[PDB]
Amino acid sequence: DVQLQESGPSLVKPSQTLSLTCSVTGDSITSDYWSWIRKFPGNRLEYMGYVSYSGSTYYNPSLKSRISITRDTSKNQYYLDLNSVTTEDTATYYCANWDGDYWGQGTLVTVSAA
Amino acid sequence: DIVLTQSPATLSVTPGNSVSLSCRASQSIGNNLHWYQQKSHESPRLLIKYASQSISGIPSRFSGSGSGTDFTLSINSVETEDFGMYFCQQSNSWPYTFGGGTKLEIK
Amino acid sequence: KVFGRCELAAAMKRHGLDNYRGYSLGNWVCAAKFESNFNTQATNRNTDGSTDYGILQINSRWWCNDGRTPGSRNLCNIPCSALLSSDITASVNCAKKIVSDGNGMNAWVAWRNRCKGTDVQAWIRGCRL
Repeated sequence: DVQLQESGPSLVKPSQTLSLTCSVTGDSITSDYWSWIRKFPGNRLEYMGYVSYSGSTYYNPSLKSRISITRDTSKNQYYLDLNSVTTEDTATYYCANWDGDYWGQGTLVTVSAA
Repeated sequence: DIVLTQSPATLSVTPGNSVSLSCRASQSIGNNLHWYQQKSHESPRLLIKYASQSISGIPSRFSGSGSGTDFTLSINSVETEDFGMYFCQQSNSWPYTFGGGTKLEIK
Repeated sequence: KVFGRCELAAAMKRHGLDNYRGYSLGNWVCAAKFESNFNTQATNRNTDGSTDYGILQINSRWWCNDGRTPGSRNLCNIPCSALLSSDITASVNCAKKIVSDGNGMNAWVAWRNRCKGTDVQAWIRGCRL
């Protein structure tokens, strides 16, 4: 069966680049479409983007082109890079397949000078 | 973008009663609407796909209906494990969007 | 089942394909017409060992699993045999995943050669939807 797991830093500073990794177990990443979703502090969910089987990518325009999603077929992982974060990027990030059946557990990232 | 508006924002209810959540789209999205549940400290769970297609592994008390712009998620005799947040999501057009959420709370 | 043109257009409309990801309804009808002649049971064995199934001729190398195809990737996580039904539900579900790739409707070769660039709304004209 398939398991997804987010990892990376929980604390980042304003203007840096936030990188997250989504590790997939149980099947290859070449067998689906993969996404990133984030939930803001008042229960607001935002679909960030997804990478499809051809390598094409779709990103939400609310992110103004600061996002990049990439995948590593030999490691069975895929990634989120979010440049120049601000305090508005403080949220819970999740990776999930496109169909929405597999989700990772979620990782809280806080953006703060500190 | 397609805006999705969910009502009520909050719904208090006694276990064993039945409820209906509403989700309205600013534009016609056919049947391209999915419903998720989100419990405390848990990732979202897909309940219904494409407005009324039921998914394997989820209680039968959940059913969805609607098309175009008006969609409903119904829960026949709510149970205590049903309390949490419910969100709808459209996949008709890019960027995918979510409605603001209904909170389902014990009365 | 062999759908009529209008019959198929109203069903595909009910299944949410009118304006799905920027594609007007006639694209889907024209595609079904040249991919399978509106036949839900159509099958076509490819030289590479894959088979194309159903009304939208969905391929077994990438999309569904018929258990006989070498690098099968099963992207729609569905057995091929579910696409050979008179109910179009599963075909439309997988088709929506297929078109959500950056290649869009270009995955269907008959659509590419007979429909793209043509007045595709003609396929739904003269029909009660």
